[PDB]
Amino acid sequence: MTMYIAFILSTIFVIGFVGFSSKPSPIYGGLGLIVSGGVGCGIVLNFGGSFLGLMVFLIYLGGMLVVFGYTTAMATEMYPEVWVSNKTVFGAFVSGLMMEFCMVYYALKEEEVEIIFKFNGLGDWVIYDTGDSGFFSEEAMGIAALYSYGTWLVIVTGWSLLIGVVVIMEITRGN
Amino acid sequence: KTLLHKYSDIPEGTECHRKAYASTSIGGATGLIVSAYSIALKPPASFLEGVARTGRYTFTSAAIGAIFGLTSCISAQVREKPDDPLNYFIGGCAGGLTLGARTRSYGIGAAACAYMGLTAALVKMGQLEGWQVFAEPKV
Amino acid sequence: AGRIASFLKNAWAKEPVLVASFAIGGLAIILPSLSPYTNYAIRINRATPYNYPVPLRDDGNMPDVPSHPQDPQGPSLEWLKNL
Amino acid sequence: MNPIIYTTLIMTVMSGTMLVMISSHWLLIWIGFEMNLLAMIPVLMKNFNPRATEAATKYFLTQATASMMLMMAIIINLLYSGQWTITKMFNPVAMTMMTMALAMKLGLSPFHFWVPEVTQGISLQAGLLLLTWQKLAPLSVLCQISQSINPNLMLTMAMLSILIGGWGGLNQTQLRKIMAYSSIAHMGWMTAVLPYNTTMTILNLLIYITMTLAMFMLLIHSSATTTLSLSHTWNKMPVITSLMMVTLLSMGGLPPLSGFMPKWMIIQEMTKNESIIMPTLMAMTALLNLYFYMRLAYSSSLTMFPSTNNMKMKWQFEHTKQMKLLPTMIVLSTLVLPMTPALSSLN
Amino acid sequence: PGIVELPTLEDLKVQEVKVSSSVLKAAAHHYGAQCDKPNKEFMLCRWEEKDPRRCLEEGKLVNQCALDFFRQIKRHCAEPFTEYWTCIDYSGLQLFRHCRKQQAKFDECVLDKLGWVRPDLGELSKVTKVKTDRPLPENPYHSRARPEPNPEAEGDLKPAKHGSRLFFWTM
Amino acid sequence: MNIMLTLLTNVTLASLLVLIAFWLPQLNAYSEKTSPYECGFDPMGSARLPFSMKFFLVAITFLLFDLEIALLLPLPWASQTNNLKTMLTMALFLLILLAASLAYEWTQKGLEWAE
Amino acid sequence: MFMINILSLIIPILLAVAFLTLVERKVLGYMQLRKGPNVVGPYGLLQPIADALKLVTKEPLRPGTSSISMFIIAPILGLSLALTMWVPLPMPYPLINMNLGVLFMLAMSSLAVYSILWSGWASNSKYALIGALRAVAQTISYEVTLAIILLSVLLMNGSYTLSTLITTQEHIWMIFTSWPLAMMWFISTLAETNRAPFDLTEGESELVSGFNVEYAAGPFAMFFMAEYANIIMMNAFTAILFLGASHDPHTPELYTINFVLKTLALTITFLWIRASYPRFRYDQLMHLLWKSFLPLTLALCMWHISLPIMTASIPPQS
Amino acid sequence: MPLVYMNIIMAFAIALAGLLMYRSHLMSSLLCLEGMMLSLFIMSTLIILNTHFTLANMMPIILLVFAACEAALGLSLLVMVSNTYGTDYVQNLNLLQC
Amino acid sequence: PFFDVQKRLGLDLDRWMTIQSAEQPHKIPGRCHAFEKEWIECAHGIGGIRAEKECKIEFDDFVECLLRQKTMKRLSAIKRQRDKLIKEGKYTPPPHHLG
Amino acid sequence: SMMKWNRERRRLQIEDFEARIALMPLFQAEKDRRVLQMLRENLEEEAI
Repeated sequence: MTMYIAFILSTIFVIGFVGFSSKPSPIYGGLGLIVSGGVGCGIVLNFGGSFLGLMVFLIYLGGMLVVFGYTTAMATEMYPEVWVSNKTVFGAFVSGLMMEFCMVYYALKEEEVEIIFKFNGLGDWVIYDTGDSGFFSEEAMGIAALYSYGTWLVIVTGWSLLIGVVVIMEITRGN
Repeated sequence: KTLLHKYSDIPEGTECHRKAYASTSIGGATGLIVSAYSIALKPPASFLEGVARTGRYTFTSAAIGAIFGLTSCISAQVREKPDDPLNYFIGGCAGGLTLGARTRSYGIGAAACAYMGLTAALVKMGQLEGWQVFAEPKV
Repeated sequence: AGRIASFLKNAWAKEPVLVASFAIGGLAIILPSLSPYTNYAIRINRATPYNYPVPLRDDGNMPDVPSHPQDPQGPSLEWLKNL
Repeated sequence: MNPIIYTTLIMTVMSGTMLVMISSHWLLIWIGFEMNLLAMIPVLMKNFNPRATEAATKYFLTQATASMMLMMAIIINLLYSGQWTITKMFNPVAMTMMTMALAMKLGLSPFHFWVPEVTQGISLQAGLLLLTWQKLAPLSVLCQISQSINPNLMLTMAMLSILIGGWGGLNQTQLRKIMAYSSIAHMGWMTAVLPYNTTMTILNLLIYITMTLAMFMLLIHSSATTTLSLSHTWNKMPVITSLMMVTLLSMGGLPPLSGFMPKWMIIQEMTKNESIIMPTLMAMTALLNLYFYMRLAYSSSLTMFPSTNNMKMKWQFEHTKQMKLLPTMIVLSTLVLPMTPALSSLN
Repeated sequence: PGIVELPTLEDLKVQEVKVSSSVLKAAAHHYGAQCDKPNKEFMLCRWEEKDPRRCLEEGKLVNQCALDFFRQIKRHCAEPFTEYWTCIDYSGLQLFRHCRKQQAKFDECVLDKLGWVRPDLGELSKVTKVKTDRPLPENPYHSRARPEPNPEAEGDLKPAKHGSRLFFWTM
Repeated sequence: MNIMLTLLTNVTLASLLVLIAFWLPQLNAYSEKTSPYECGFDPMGSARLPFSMKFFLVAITFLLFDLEIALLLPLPWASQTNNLKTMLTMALFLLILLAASLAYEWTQKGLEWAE
Repeated sequence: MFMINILSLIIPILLAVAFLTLVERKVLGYMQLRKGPNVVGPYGLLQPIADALKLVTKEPLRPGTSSISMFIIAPILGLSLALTMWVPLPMPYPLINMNLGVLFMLAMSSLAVYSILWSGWASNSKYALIGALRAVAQTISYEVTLAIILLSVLLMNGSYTLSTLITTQEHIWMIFTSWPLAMMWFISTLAETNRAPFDLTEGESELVSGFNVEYAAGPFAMFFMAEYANIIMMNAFTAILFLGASHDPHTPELYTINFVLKTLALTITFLWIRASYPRFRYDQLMHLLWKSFLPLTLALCMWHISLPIMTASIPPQS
Repeated sequence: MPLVYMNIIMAFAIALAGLLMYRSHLMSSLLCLEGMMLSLFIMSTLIILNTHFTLANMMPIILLVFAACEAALGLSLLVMVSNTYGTDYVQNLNLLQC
Repeated sequence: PFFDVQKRLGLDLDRWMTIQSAEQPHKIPGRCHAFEKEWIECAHGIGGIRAEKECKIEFDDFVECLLRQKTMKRLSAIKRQRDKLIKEGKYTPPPHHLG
Repeated sequence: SMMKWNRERRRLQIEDFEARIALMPLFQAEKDRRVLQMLRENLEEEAI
């Protein structure tokens, strides 16, 4: 049902998170990350972070795009791996999908839980708050404050990208 | 952290079935720990021999873990002075000889009673006095 | 002088793109200060009310703020109506 | 690395580090680390040998992972507290979660693995930057959060660092690996006193910094990385190897040299906190440090070693290089014991 | 950790303005000019007391004035308002732009019949003072006693007795 | 409601299109028909060996470029602030820095292809 | 009835994508002293259906060396994005009115490349990898300015909502105010769709067919719609972005007729450009954009942020 | 604590397990390096939207901007892992064992 | 900070965001501005050590405001009760909870 | 032309927002009663 739709969207985020963390062929992991990234956009989009969801979507597609180019450039093998072919990644795959299965069952069955922290499974819909935003979106207006309140953050971030191009040329210079 | 807490509450010697049962657990428990790194840093070759490395290390740690409990057990009741570190002097290092026996080397086990016989004793006046290896930052 | 003008001319011939970008890019930094409407631009942003003008209690000695959102006293923005 | 950009290569490392001391916001403390991290990699490959690229990468995965754990420790604290200020953590696991990460930044626990490994490939000059400067930033965070660190956590990881750090030193012949294990052991020395008093860890940090400064100064001046190549240096420059000995004595902490005061003051403060078994244990284990200092000294100046004939070519020329400040650090890191009360200036 | 206090059902009973969005928006400007005294005192109490349960009665007062304003708009200028609010209603954002013609008829109607003035742009957004007689909330946040400050520093700095006093250092 | 309904409808229609495409047309496979195409002759044999492309340097820079396009995206909402003096200075900083990063990226070869 | 709307936004587009193929054949032919398809029905109006049935009843080739699962996902991913990226377009009243329309525009436009990416990899051939990686190279230069031009033009619109674009363009066309950006946007929209001077990824004369070499029947037929549905949608994006027509609040007919005509005029120019110029080289393409385009974007974006503040002409946010 | 915070936290947990527990590809490892950014980004975005922390809404993108910087320099470490060793598998780089 | 310069030279670089009760764009209050207002002025200049005991019963009231930990426990207990008599069928919800 | 039109749109936005704030007190006056009514019904039923 759509009532625990966020419960679902959270899950396939981690099944995709598991799939690429099982270290399959590099581009296959790229697919495993993007499905998680795509559904990961859904979770934060559900909570109201429309801009945050779109940006984590947009640039991570750009981030994963450049990853694929390098994988087939100098990081691919003449006999590529698959999630099933190698038993090691197969073992990593199967371990991941039962790890969530046994746990989300336990969390949903008892709804109190103990592991690391205490978790009331109940429903993520509960903690939404009776608030009105007026004629402005908080998720977008707060980010807009970066250029009026976060001048130091802009300076440190902007500076860092500049060396980011310096290092990306410094270490690739090849003598 | 409860496993060694469930060893302290049991008095030394008396209730030996419980005392040794604890002493077996803490002993062998460290075995999986050391073997975990031993497998980790020193690369094994197969799952069969991989658990074999855990085999001996868990075999020993359980052994010295077990024998320390029972050898310190007997001295605690027959001598009726548990609060005296000779109970863990012969109680502790006897396992070191068996640790030497477990590695088949009575030579290193000969040097075992020099050291395990010592450190086992030092834990006693730690119990009796207010010795704390990890002192809370009081000042 | 002659070298500088020639270098501009050599640029404008060899490349028309970056010089155009550098020129119009250069202007985008300077005239914002010289513009006489930039102080008006902040006033427009300030004028637009997104939150409520929460009323305040009376205790006397407050001629500036009005007692009714029609009284002559108070901040008025007929400048922006004509602007 | 182009000289002009090589300067700003190091500038952002310093300012990226400086961001860690001066910020009061957790994200900024987080930001200061990768700015240090991202700019620390290229200088490690300034020579750009296959060993250098080898050395840099193991740093990257180790350091990036440590910063990755650093991030959640902020987030869980934020989730459970809602503040970014650098104060005690309000959730125990987040505390232990940070202390685990900052150690990997620091090479305290078995994480210490990456420290000797990267030091070999990166040059002596890069090592001079690594074991000295790359430790200031994690220490500043630990000093600030010292209120709510688990005492049995920090002590255990400190005890091991002096344990493996001293013990791993008794196998090496390359001076860089020996030096890293020495740094690893000193890493444990400061961090043991971290919960009790944070003034001492600065004091031992300072003594460690100047001594490791002066130490590498001598190594560059001798231009040697293997004991045999260093063993030669008695011939060309006996003064360099003569002072090589004396600072090696400050390594072991043998009084009346400077190196005693860090160990001395820490033991005093710890004994004030009724921990006597722990300081005694590190006191014995510090002898392992001193042992490979003595052997390193033995092959340096006590006993002459076989030289060559083409080295008498070297007698004609001299060091056109200098770097200023070697004369100051030898003095500051050997004769400063009569000035123990000056530690109160740090307070 | 205590009780929860909420006035019973009979207390929060009042007929509400049952008009829709477009009706309210079309009359909003004239509604703001006319019924501001109940509005200003209600929301001033809302911000001061910081608890609706202690401000429900002012909520009753604002609804009644909203009633009377809407009651007289029906009695005299019924038809021109009907054209206004239905023409605003058609637009998907209730934009005032597509209703100037109907607004003109409504504006003059209330200008002569009910004697009203269209609030000028920016005029209605002016912050205002309200002469309410409600007492000030002494502890709006229900704050408790605060911890006393640390023992303050005083006296003059004299030389440390016997200097450093650290180990054998006599000075 | 509407958005995932729109998303679900589109993937469904696509799935049917490939389904009837891949099933209906009365297949006949004889191995060499499935053999890789190599412009008329046989493949030399690889296609998974590492295709070393020469725009690697321009590749990562694009990632850094995108990281800061996300930074300068909130400008439409940033312009509706009360401190345009600060907002204008910091905004122009990003473009100046972005040009500066490209300028270094340009002048020190960089953009040029590797041959 | 929302479902009826969904099909009413899918099927009418699909026939529009179908007839673009016939129109392109005839437009290209009549710009060639040729006649174009005119035997399949009257005036060749039956030609798309003739090709329609042939492809879906064509033998769908499965290459043995291909990775099958990734082989089939790419045609699905290509078509699914093409249709779903039509949904925020403000045809009079947009089907999906979202405050961040153009950001969603870029997201699935960036997601589109993984179609040619995974298909290029899965085909397992030399020409397959050559096309896919040059597709990276073509599209890697491409998003950096596409965002900047979108940001600079919209910065005086007011927000990222596509519906309010009409209100901004109520008085004059957007192209009058940002024609230097419009030419540059138009080249990139000509470029994002891998069309006319920038069609390296296909490259008939130099890569036989590029990524599409091992793609037949419906899997090919699907690839054609994704390419051509993106052509119409991107031109429609440009039409609203720069040539926003008048919108009567009571008769959406007026905007719909005007908007469609603008899309048709722009799409013809895509065929117009496709006939005339030769094809670039993927190195020159990257050099054209990151050496000449991108520097102009930054300054033009610099101009388009300074301009609203200096003129006290900032747009409303709501 | 709700299940949304739960399942995100558990997500970073196996991201660590993926990260340090290694395999014969450095790329796949650095894939998990930028992957664990997802959890922290999504995790962080959840709180400050939930707490209406308007100022801290820029902290995700600031975090996320620095995120690919690690990947950016990470990929450049890969290429001369390839330039000098041809391949990527993490066993040929062991000359520094000495 | 370790070496406090933000205080020294008198310029704010990161304090503006450190807390959620600080001034926000267009006065958008946080979820727990009331609690963070009270907590901050409770333990201010009194001492970190002299904070966890006295500014306690006010601090968890804030920590509950963020997480609704025992508040969500209350809802889970009530909803758990619903399942255990609705199936047993003693009680039916009033029409207010249907329509 | 844009600079004139944008300012006119700004003029409307204040006009739109002014109608919003004038109507706002009634909206706040309805919201508190509904939430208090909703809290009551849960609590009155909570006794059962």
